[PDB]
Amino acid sequence: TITKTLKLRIVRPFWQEISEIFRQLQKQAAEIYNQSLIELYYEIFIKGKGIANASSVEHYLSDVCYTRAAELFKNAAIASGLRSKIKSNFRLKELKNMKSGLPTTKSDNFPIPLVFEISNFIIKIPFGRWQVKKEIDKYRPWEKFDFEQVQKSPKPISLLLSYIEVKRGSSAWMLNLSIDVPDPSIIGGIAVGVKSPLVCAINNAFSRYSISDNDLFHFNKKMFARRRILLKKPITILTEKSERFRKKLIERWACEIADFFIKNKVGTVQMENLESMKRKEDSYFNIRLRGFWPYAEMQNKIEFKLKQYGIEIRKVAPNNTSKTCSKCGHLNNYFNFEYRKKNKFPHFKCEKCNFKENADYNAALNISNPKL
Amino acid sequence: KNTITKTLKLRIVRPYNSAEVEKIVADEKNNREKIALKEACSKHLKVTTQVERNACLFCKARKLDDKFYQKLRGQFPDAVFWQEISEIFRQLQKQAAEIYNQSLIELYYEIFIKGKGIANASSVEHYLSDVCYTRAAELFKNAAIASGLRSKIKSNFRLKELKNMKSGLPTTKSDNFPIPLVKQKGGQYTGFEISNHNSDFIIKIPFGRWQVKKEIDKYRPWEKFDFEQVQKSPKPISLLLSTQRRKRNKGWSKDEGTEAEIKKVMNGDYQTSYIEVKRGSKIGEKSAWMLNLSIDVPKIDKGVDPSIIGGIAVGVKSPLVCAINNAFSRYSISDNDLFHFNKKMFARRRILLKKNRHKRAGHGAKNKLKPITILTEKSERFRKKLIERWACEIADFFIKNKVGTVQMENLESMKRKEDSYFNIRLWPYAEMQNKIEFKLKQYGIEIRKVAPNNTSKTCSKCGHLNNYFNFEYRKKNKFPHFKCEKCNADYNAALNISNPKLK
RNA sequence: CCGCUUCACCAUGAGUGAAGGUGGGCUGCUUGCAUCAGCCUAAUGUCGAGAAGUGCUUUCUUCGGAAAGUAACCCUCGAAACAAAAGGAAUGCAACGGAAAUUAGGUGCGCUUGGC
DNA sequence: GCCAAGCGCACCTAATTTCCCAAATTA
DNA sequence: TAATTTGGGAAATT
Ligand SMILES: [Zn+2]
Ligand SMILES: [Zn+2]
Ligand SMILES: [Zn+2]
Repeated sequence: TITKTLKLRIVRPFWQEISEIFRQLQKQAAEIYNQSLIELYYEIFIKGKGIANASSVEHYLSDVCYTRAAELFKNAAIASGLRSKIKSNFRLKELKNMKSGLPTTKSDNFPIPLVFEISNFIIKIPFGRWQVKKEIDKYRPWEKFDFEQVQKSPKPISLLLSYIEVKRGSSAWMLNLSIDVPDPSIIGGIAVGVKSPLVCAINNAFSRYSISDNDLFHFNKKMFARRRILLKKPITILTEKSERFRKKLIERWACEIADFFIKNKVGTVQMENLESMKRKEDSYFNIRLRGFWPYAEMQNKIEFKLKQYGIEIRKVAPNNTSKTCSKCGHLNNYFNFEYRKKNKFPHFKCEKCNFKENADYNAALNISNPKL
Repeated sequence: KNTITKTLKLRIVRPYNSAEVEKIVADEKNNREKIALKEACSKHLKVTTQVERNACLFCKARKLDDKFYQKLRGQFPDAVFWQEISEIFRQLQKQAAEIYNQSLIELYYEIFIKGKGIANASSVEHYLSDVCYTRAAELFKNAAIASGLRSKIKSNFRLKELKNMKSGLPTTKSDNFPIPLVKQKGGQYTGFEISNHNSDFIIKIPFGRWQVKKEIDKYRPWEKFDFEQVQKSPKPISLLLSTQRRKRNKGWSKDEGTEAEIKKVMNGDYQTSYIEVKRGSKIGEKSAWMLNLSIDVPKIDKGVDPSIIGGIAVGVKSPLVCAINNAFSRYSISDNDLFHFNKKMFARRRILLKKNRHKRAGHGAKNKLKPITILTEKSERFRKKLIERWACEIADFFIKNKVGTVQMENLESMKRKEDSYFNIRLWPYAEMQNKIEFKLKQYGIEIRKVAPNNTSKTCSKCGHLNNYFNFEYRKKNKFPHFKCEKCNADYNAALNISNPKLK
């Protein structure tokens, strides 16, 4: 069961009294925490024969740490959240490695623990009645206020914000709280691109995934180079190795496509048939890889992985993919591959509904249309 | 004082031995060169067609084989060879990091927890020696490693920052942590015994006998050896350090620079009192062991006047520009080598391997990033040497014109200028600024990192403070020449950093 | 083939002709850039061994947690590259202060809310 | 896919800081 | 003569 953490700014609650109280509880708790990890490490390792169990870490944390941070703060919530915060961070086996030392925080980025009442928003938290101390320590000049019990003098404080924590923002005071929290209709579309090998998209949604050819292009470069140099039989062996790389690459694109669909729940996905993305004339594969590629294996790996995640693959027809508009459907007859080559492969533009973006995602959304 | 500290980073060839064992090594090498004697290298033409040494046989003759080294491990059974030394240094690098961590913790505990925080900057000398030295001396039984660790801790333990909790107790998480080593120098003391037998750079590190552990741990096998105390029963380790490629460097026949510093440390003129040994790069299974000597060299003191005050400012056309209060002589750091570097750091941009998460996956994060990690190591060596070359240039300039104070734009002013060559067309300003500072130091020049006061706009001659030559205006014309309302851009910006008025 | 260089020429270029070329890396003994000799290169790859940790499954409770197991993990350690460890190994130009740590911000990925 | 906001985890990059001692005592 | 050990004593952020 997961923990959703909402963190919203205590802009108002008076004020400066609250800011000063927070600074002080931050510092005071950071002392207990750093000094408790240190006092504890010192007792197991640097004194106690270099051995102790979770038994002793328990005896110490329950006795020394909780009794200190409770006899000071007089607030069960702070002392208990803090007791947990040390227990968490004193990992006895991580330390028996001498793999590293101790997580010792600076008294700023250290969150105040706390453990409620809320209206629409005003948070409301049980806190002790603080009276200022009449004798201020010369050497500890940041601690001004001494707190009282939350049963004997409960002065519960409210905060108008725009397991509970309080902490600085990276001047203003964020308040976190964690809470405990535990589709065959939605249709998706995969279309072979011209700048991205395969771009997949969802109909009536805005979400997409585009497959980068960086890995593919870099490999292709190096392979051509070895060829050029070899042409002044190893070239046969380069062929077999090259095939092994392409085969594993297609598997990795199939995993990435399947993951992008399973994320958005997309339970039916459709993509143009073998002939329709073998002879597309504007496809990445034909205009970069000189129409030499294993299309069959690509579609077969994609469909096998996509059916191994419960998603159903439907094999549609193109119906003027590049040219037709996703959002309305007026063919921009000007948008010939020919038009696109003379330029530097620009975005789409439907002059009828006025919707300009990436012709590959356009094509993707043209596929994903159910009436195909 | 009148001096400046530097390292000399030096590669360990092989552990050196007795005069006996090294005599027999040498004489077998000449024995094989005499045995062997169509083509040759120059040394073996003077003893035909010239070939590169790699291809020569009267060089290739000498390299000794395990047959001899076994005949030697037989003859002289106490002599020291690479295996035992590499095992020892691997142990000492682990034990050192373990000590550095448990010592910072014991120190934190004895100052704040036990003490109750009643500590100033001099009781810290006390606590360091008591806690941290004593711990290291129980382990290593070798004052030099113990005293070396005292210092390597003292460097990272900040008492006022640690009391006001403006940071956390430092902890090292490193495979390759230096072994530090302190022998005292100056007065009746000399530092580490440097020798030069037949012009080779030998350093002798004080060490105690080592006997391999009977019952070795299963979980940490590296802890193999059990050091005697050096005062009790000593076995020193002498290292031969490589000075061959430097003996060819053309700087080896010069009065200033790294080659002359090495010649001085070998001659005995400079003494070393800190060495710091750590591994370089894996060669087979087995590594390159670097030894980083630390010397203090005097100031060069070629005539400079504090009367003449100079300026450095980050310029739009050229990445640094240099000026003098009232001379009219300038310098501009050309942007040619930086451009070659920018083309390269585009190639080394594995954004897919960084982000995909299907790639290089299921062996942990050290291997997920190996490709990227290896390119940043090679790239941050490019930038370093480039920055050094500029600082070299800048220094030469000021020295020519005889400047003694150089004011340079404060780190914030540059890092967030928003019209720097580094911002417009691209960076470490700590490193860039430090490397310039440190070069100038060496000759006598004094840097004072100064405040801007509307630098880019202010008239360098009459004093008018403009708002017309603002970034977007100049950007709009596209970085045009500079003129004033009351009477080059980069030159002006530098020459208003060269204003003694600023603070 | 080029999201390689240069010679150009056309309309910033994943344009067209001509010539060339790892267009990626490893060793050459401190480093960088360029050569050079030899090499690896499916390397933005492929995989091995492991259990410290995030998680997970099973139990146990004195309900904080504890003990087992798995092995998904930006989980842990590791894996290509000169010649025949011990100066066998270059040419040109340029440089050479290193180490440790802290702090900050950011990159990268997952989720809880919302939109384009 | 990006943006905004924050959390959790690990890595990367930049900036800063500090050390690289000296004296006295004991084998 | 070289290696080893010792050195001293509070005070913040908006
Ligand atoms: Zn339309
Ligand atoms: Zn020769
Ligand atoms: Zn003027």
